[PDB]
Amino acid sequence: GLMQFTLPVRLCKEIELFHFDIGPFENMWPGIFVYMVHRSCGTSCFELEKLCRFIMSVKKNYRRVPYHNWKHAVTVAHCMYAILQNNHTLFTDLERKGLLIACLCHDLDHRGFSNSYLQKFDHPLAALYSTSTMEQHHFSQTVSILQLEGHNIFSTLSSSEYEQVLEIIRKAIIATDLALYFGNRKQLEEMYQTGSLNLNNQSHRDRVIGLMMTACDLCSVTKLWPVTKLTANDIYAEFWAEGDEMKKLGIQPIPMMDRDKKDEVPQGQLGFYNAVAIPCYTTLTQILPPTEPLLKACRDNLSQWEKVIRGEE
Ligand SMILES: Cc1c(C(F)(F)F)nc2ccc(CCc3nc(N4CCCC4)nn3C)nn12
Ligand SMILES: [Mg+2]
Ligand SMILES: [Zn+2]
Repeated sequence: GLMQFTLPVRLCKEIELFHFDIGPFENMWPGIFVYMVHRSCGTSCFELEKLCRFIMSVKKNYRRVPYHNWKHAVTVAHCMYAILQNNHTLFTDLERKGLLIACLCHDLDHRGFSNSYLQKFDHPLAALYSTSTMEQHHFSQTVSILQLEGHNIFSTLSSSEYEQVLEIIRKAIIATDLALYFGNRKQLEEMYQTGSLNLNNQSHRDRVIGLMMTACDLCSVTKLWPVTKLTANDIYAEFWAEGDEMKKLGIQPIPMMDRDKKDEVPQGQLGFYNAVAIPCYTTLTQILPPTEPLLKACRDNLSQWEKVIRGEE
């Protein structure tokens, strides 16, 4: 009850900034996450015994893949922590509780393969869920871990509050299917610009939280250049493995996933920043002005890839 978590001074300070890296010591990520729940939600949101037990069960169910791993989960949760703290009065007691959990859980049991690879391989999960295949698997794994004895971190919530919070986590986790983002951003664009955007319309919050989820999920482009550059290695290491698997089933993989097309990486990073990240963080800054630093940071990294193309590094 009176048991704070505290972080070394550098982490206590740097953790409040959007571009914070959680570092290479796996063993402190749980402490960091708790620390964020406590400052973000209150020391009373969750029973410490149950939360710790849930954190460690979630960790166990992420896999040793290059990118979509436990470090991605806590990274995505920290970006969300930063958004919540720079917009504190805008979000319900329940939304604060659910969204940090949604980010931790959003890639549960990822195998390092896209929805398309499950479909082309004919993986059972593609039969169970026709669209947002892995994302419905992710929500599913969240509910599994929430039902393990001693893991109900929501046990204090009323019947209806519990259903509302699980429904926030469901839509939150679905929204991380980037195929849905393009349409989600476009509507939020129109709504903002015609002045029809209304945060009391629950279907408008849903979209806004959706965009926040894309923003957190992509936050690896909003870090200091050396962190962004090195993460891209992990991202490409999964995609090229999926490329190899595609060739195994007798399919030319899209160039993104062809390791033979290593050389066009900086050109592909440009496309991605221009077609995906820049728009994401633009619309998000318009809707939530204190998130501007994600946009500024994203721009800087775009500029760093331009420098790579021109052989300035
Ligand atoms: C940095 C990053 C993130 C995140 F935000 F999460 F960090 N999420 C993604 C998703 C895709 C990509 C690769 C972009 C791309 N590469 C290519 N290739 C063609 C031939 C060689 C390169 N085409 N495209 C579109 N990066 N990425
Ligand atoms: Mg995902
Ligand atoms: Zn993710």
